[PDB]
Amino acid sequence: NAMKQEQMRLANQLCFSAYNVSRLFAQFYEKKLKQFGITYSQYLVMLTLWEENPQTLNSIGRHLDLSSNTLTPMLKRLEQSGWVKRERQQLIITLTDNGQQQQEAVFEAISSCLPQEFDTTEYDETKYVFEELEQTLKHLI
Amino acid sequence: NAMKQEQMRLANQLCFSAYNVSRLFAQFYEKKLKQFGITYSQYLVMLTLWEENPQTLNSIGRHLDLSSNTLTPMLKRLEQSGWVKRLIITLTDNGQQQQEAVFEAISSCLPQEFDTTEYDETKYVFEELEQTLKHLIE
Repeated sequence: NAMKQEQMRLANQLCFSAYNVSRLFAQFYEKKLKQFGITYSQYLVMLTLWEENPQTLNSIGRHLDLSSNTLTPMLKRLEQSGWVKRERQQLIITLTDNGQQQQEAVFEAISSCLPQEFDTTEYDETKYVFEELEQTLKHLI
Repeated sequence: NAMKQEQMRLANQLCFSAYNVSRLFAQFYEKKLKQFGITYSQYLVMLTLWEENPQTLNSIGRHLDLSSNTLTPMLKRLEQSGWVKRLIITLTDNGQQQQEAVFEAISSCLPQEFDTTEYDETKYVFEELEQTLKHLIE
């Protein structure tokens, strides 16, 4: 009874906190991604591409958990800006040379705003918590 | 220089993960709540009753920050299911043991190896990261 409650109450709190953290991440990067003319969600797409290039449209959606319908207009906008290329094989998405070159400039603008104060281990703890939550959520999905 | 690069890699890892977690959580709720045919608000109704039974229509109101007006149509749903009874509101036996059904469903997003110490760890970690980001925006 009272133990069940506390559990549900906690799950509720983590769901709102996870939403909060993600929103705060979007607000923080937005201010420095403005100058490159991309939005946070497009940055995340780029981010997965610099990890693994090329990818299919479905590989990208799986990595970000986005429907094919939400990705298309973002990719079309990235192609118009010159960051990726789209080709119908199902779509394959590849990095343009320019979108590869941008990675250094973009990272530059972000890592200047980072806190001087940081440490591997506080980061590893937080990564862990997010990784354990993500892992459990997909297991049910 | 190079440690500054590490910070960027770790920061991108978190934000990428946080974005996933937040979207998967909303999918998880939308799914479990439909499992029972209840909205989030109706879920919160059940939850305030499981903590304090019975309540006045007003009481719940306070708890959800909603007028008495708003709530009346929301309990019809619970009464058609046979979870509550009607200026006073009460859990049934079906509505009482439902706590167990709902708990098993909602509980499942919680990582099974976690114990209360680690659940407190989790809350602390979230708070700290929120504060940090808030600072970085100001």
